[PDB]
Amino acid sequence: PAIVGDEHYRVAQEVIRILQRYKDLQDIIAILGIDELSEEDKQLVNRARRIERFLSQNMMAAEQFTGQPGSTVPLKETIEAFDKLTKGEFDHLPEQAFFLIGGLDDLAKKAESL
Amino acid sequence: PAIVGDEHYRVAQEVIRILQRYKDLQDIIAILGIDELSEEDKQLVNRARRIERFLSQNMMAAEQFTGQPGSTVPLKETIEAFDKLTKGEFDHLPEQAFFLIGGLDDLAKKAESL
Amino acid sequence: DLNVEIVAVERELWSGPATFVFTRTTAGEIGILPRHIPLVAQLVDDAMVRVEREGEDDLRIAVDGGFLSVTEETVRILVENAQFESEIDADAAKEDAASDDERTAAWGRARLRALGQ
Amino acid sequence: TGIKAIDAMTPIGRGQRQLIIGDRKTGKTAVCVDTILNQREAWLTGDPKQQVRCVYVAIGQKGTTIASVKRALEEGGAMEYTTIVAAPASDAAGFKWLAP
Amino acid sequence: TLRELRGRIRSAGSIKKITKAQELIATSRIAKAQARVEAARPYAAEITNMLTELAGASALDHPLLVERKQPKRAGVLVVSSDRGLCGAYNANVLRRAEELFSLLRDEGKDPVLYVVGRKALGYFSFRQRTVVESWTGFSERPTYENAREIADTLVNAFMAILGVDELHIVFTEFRSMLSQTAVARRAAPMEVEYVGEYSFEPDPETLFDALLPRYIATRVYAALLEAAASES
Amino acid sequence: AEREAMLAKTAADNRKSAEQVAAAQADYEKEMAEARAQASALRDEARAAGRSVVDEK
Amino acid sequence: LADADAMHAKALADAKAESEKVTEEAKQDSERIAAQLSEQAGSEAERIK
Amino acid sequence: DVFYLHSRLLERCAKLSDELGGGSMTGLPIIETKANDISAFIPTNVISITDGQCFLESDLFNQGVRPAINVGVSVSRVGGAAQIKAMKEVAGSLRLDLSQYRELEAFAAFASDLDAASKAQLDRGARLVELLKQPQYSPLAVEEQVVAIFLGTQGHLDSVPVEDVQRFESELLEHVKASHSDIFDGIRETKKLSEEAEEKLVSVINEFKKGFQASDGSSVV
Amino acid sequence: LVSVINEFKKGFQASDLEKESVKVRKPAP
Amino acid sequence: DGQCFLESDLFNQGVRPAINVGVSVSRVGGAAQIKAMKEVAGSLRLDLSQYRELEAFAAFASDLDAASKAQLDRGARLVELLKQPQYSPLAVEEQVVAIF
Ligand SMILES: Nc1ncnc2c1ncn2[C@@H]1O[C@H](COP(=O)(O)OP(=O)(O)OP(=O)(O)O)[C@@H](O)[C@H]1O
Ligand SMILES: [Mg+2]
Repeated sequence: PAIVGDEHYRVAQEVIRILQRYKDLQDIIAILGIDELSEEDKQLVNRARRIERFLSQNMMAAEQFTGQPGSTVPLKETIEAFDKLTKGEFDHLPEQAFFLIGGLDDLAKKAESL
Repeated sequence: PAIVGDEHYRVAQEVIRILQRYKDLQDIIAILGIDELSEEDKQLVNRARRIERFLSQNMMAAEQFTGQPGSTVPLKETIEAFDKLTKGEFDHLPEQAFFLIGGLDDLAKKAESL
Repeated sequence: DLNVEIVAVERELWSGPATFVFTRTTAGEIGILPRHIPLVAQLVDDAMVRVEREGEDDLRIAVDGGFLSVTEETVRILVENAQFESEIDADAAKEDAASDDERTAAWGRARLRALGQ
Repeated sequence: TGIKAIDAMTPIGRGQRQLIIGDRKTGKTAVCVDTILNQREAWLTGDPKQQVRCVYVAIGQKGTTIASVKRALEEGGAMEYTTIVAAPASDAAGFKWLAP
Repeated sequence: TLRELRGRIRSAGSIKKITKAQELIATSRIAKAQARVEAARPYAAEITNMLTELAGASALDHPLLVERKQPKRAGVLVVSSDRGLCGAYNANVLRRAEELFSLLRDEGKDPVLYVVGRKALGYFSFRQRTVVESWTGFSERPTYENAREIADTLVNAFMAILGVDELHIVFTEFRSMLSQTAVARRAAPMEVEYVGEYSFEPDPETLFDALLPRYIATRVYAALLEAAASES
Repeated sequence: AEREAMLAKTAADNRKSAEQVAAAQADYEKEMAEARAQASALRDEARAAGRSVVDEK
Repeated sequence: LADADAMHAKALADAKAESEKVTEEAKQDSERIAAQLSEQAGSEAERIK
Repeated sequence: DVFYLHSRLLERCAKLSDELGGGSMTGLPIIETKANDISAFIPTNVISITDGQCFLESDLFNQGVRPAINVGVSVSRVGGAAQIKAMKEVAGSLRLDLSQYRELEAFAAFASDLDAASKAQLDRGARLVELLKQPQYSPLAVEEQVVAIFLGTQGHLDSVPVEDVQRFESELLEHVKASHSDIFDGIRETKKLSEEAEEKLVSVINEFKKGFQASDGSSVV
Repeated sequence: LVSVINEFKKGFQASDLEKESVKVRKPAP
Repeated sequence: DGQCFLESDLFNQGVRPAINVGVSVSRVGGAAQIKAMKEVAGSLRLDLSQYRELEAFAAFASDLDAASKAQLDRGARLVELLKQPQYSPLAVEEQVVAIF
């Protein structure tokens, strides 16, 4: 927080906490199935899936293959998007809406497209 | 298989398989316990210990080591002895029955002695 | 109408609706219709239970030392080990009916009395 | 290479440097001889764009082991497109240095 | 020395894999045992209900409900696992059992041991305390047959042969996946609790006598299921 | 009694018709298993003979 | 009962038919394997001389 | 300059541009580790120089895995570009399946408590590992490898006992070579396993499975 | 020696809380 | 010609002189023993090595075969028999009787 903003550090630490729980629960998922988890865990898993898929991006270098332009999300928009995403404000969208999507408005438009 | 045979090769390779598995189970046995193993692994451990002890032999030039006279096990008798062992034909005999014993007849004599 | 709940000590076996339920309690044979007065009765050692419900065939249950509780709404049968007729091995029942052990013989007789034997 | 494991999971493309790394008596020479043998069906095609020519550099190997490799290639018919650069253990360190 | 360290690393990796597999299997078996407890609960509730009704129509003078004139002996049913790797579980039970003994010794009643589980059996075999009867092989997955056998033996000892004037059950209650506490319950003589505000065949007294053993069997079954869930 | 035996055969008949469906399948799978065991053993013997002729030549 | 007896007869006929389809496949196989092993024998004999 | 020695030696291996005739030289250096210490000097140098590694381990060799290639640690940086389309498509799932099998192998003891998908993965891997076994001096043409990994990955081996996979794969390939050589011809001539040929291959697999007698006497269908 | 050992072994001195309750649905005894 | 490997772990455990039975060996063996001690102690070293192996193996076994338990008891008694305080030599006849 001394160098990055305090909100930035809080959001990043929350994302790391979620994606670490999800990794701990991945053993349970891969062995005993998702149904073995509790309602809270399953929420956390469903949120972490979307968090880790939202960390993906339509990278500029992909413009040669997919044709669609690359995305440059400002840092502030990323912080706000992940603050919303960790709180569960977008957990109702399908997981496919987050793959290779460049930002937050782009995410809406891949949501309304889905 | 092209030189020593196809029954010799199978018996030798099964013995190697059993011994390698019992060298990977030895640490678990030493720390966790033999009961904690699977039924198949437990029975394999019994076979493996008997096979290790049966590979020992009272050699003729080592009667100053063990007192008892030497012995020669013909190749065919060895390969049948070990085929029987790997298939559990002798899983009921005690481990000591196989120790420093030269062949199937001597194995039976020592089993009756014990 | 009645809803018959045959519940064993380990698990619940049956909870469907029923119109009539018959069983041999220690005081004799008893039949229960809807709105029967609340009652508690010990089933006999070899007691069998017969359930009559809308449409389906009569259901015969071998009960091991159960208890029957007629309640305002449910007739609950609490059983140690309960077996439907479909789960009976008839030959096993016939063999066990002659067992020296009193409890095993009673359980075999209950299985037979369900089997229609 | 003719080995299901290598061809399915660690494929070798023409121009690659695929190290075979392992302890003694683990199947290294066996894998390489199988790879050399697998090229006979390509050799018989007669098309230079499919033929693979093999060179088996033996370094510090006992003479009888090189002879065994040669017999393995010959019985499988792989010697008509394979060259052995043999520097057995008896040769000075210079040959074992230059053989590759 | 490096060879020894490599061997130790291989050993520790194998043990890590085995213990991780055991952890996941134990999670699944916690689920199974807790589901069995839930399945067994409704019968316990209904038998308790009809027992309350019979008591409301009974004299409450059955031997299981009245304190012996001078209690000189007491039974203790220690419920324990039959296989290890459960951490403090057995100890937590066994320690509590001895605590109970210290109470029973202070009250002048010499405890008589009934043990369920191999680990407690060995525990007492090393401290040379004689177990009258022991049952094994069903702590991982108990059935009502075992519970009925245990309850029948305990009740026969209570009615009595030297017999006992009291009996307790020591077992590990599962309250939550985080908590597992060894507790000791006196299962006879039962104390009548008047909580405040039906027909019977042929009479409520005979039904009460036939049902109290069944209720004790059901409670021993619930205790064994609770112990299995706590063990997992 | 006629009614009696009717009831009899009737029931026995439905049960034994189910048992005969089961028996027909079982007979199928046993005969198929025997035939395929014969085929596999014949192929194995042919391969052994091929290994022998290769050894001879 | 008559339908089940007829189905059993049809199943036995179908078992006879797969025994045929086991002979047709197995004889053709055995012949082909014999052919390829004879070719292998000839090829190795030619290679050796 | 030992690293310079081996690099100068191995950097000769290359595929030349079409301006230089388009020839190629493929190296298969063999290096003998001691106590499987891949971190030794020469092994580290060659591992850095080479574009891929095949780690042959003695523990796998004794366990019956031959040619003992430790999948997972062994890599080929060239990747799918060095495979024909058929092999790429068939073997794409192979690496993931084997990784999952190696994760789950500790559970083979208590599979009664496994999820259906987890047990399916375990059984699939136990048969894939057998499928990758191979006798010495018995290389397989690319088409036969495609058919074998197709047996493995598509699940047609899920019914065969693990003890028999090796025989099955053999007795099937031979059969396809003898009576249905069209599949192999298509694969080797087109380099891809098309649907028209995939359906025929599956039909042949099911036709053959009836004729197979597992070692325990059971029937696979 | 065996006889001596056995006769010596003849004379060798080896150094070797809560409570279960029935809920009654009445207010007082 | 041999080795009497004294181990600190055995010394602390109360096994004095602390000979690690397994690693220790005497290649002259019975030829350096009077006939009596050769007969009584012919297999003693190998028996004790096997006992140590079994004891390490049976450290946490819940139950043991009858033969294994008898072997463990015999080995423990032999180990107690081979303990000896410092400056307490035994004549060879006393040794043969003890090992007998
Ligand atoms: N795929 C295989 N199946 C069965 N046996 C094999 C296989 N590969 C190798 N072997 C056997 O393993 C042993 C060692 O094989 P190989 O000759 O390849 O050794 P290496 O690992 O190259 O070692 P080195 O040259 O140092 O002796 C030989 O018996 C060989 O027959
Ligand atoms: Mg080599």
